[PDB]
This record gives sequence, structure tokens and C-alpha cells, in this order.
Amino acid sequence: SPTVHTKEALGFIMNMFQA
Amino acid sequence: SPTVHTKEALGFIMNMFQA
Amino acid sequence: SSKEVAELKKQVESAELKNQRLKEVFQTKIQEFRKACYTLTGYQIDITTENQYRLTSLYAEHPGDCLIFKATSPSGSKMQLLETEFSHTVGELIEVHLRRQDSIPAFLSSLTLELFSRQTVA
Amino acid sequence: SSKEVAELKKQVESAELKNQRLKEVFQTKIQEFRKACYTLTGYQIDITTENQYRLTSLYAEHPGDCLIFKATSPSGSKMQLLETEFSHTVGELIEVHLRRQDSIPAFLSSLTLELFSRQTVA
Repeated sequence: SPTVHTKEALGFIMNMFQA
Repeated sequence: SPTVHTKEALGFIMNMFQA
Repeated sequence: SSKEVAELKKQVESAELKNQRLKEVFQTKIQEFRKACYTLTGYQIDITTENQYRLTSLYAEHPGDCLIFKATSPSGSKMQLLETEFSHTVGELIEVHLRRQDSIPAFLSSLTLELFSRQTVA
Repeated sequence: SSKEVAELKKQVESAELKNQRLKEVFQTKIQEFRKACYTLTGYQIDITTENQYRLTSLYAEHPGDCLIFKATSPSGSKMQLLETEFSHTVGELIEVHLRRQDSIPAFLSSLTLELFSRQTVA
């Protein structure tokens, strides 16, 4: 599946590309 | 100057915006 | 405390901070790149939840008129334009610049101008 | 203590790992983005050490020529165009679009369309 830090990391950046 | 962590960090990012 | 433990505490802090300082830098920088992209091109590029691209003209008649593009292939550099409500209104522009000529640039360029034309200067 | 030492060691590993995780996604995500804005808007946007934006068109007649926009930009302000070798060529255009209409997006769009038209098989 998805590792935690990566999951954690992914969310932070993906937020950085909205409104 | 600038604190070291910001510095290495800053350098890492800036290089990404290139060809 | 322990000389061994002290080193770890110092080591940890820096590392947490190093990630900490690094995350901050993106904030300033990422926004700075987008707003530049936005004021220059006249388009806000957002990446959706489905990792699709959503474009919104600095000259949009109403808000939520956006356009969506999905990369056809991850490797292949070409993007399909998905149907959306606002897409319906530009049947013309699509016909001419996207299929006849196969150029997103042409297409968006010519759209940016039409929308810029409809600005009450009253 | 033995518990503290071992307890701390995990933190360092995790943080170090996070740093590695952070960099990879971020690098991958940013690279993919920039491709989109190039593929889509038909302009490659390069940050200079001075945080000035250099734009090179997709349909550029020559590889060497490009445009550079600099911003006072403490806030998200509007940039001012700095002269380039390429910039001199495209006069008028700027007068029509920047000096008069005051819209960078219109200027680029117009320019982009113009360049496309020049691009011809023979």
C-alpha cells in the first residue's frame, strides 16, 4: 500500500497546488 | 547570513526550476 | 544528560528543523511561481484530487467556469480536454485550435483574448 | 538511558526518512507540473536567482531569444517587463498590449498566436 511518511508528504504538497 | 537549514533547503528547491 | 543522548537530541532537532525549514520554503516559493504563472498567462492551474489539471481564466465571466485537462498518457506529452460546463460554450475555439490545428497554446491564447474583450472598461 | 537512546534513534530515522520522502514527492510533483503549464500555455517559465521570470515560447523562432519579467513583488503585484534581445523585436505588440491595454496575458496570447502562424512547414 502507501507508506506513512509518503502519505503524509503527499498530502502536504497536494494541498499546496489549490486556491 | 541565513540559517543553514533554510540555506540548503533553499538551494535544493531553486535548482528544480530549470530545463 | 548522557553525551550519547545529548547528541541524539541535537541531531533530532536539526533534522526535524531541516524538514521544518524545507517545508516552509516551498510555501513561499510555490505560491510565488503560481501567482507569476497566473498574472502572466492569465490562467490558474490547479491539480485536482484526481490529478487532473483545472484552468480558470483571469477573465472568467463567472467563477467556476473552468477547464480540465487530463494527461492522456503519463509519459506522452499530450492532454485530452475533458468536457465541462464551461467547455460547452467554446465549441468554436475547440473545433479550430485543438483538432484542426492540435495546439492547446493556440486554443487558450485565443480564448484568453475573447474573455479579455468582454471586460466592461463604462 | 538505554530506553532514551533507542527511543530517540527512532525519531531520527523517521525524520530522516521524512526528509527523503519529502524530497522525492516534491521533486516529482513539481517536475510534472511545469510540463503541464508548458504543454498547456505554450510557455516555459524559469525562475532566475533574482526571482525574475524568464519565459521562452514553445513556438519560438530561435532557441536563444526569450522574455523576462521582473517583479517588485513583495506581494503578488504586477510584474514589469525587462528588455531582452528578443523583446526588442516584438515592438508594437507591447505597445498595443502592454502599454495600452495593460494586460500581460493578452500580450503573451497575442504573441503566442503570432508565433504559431509563422511556424510553417515551408
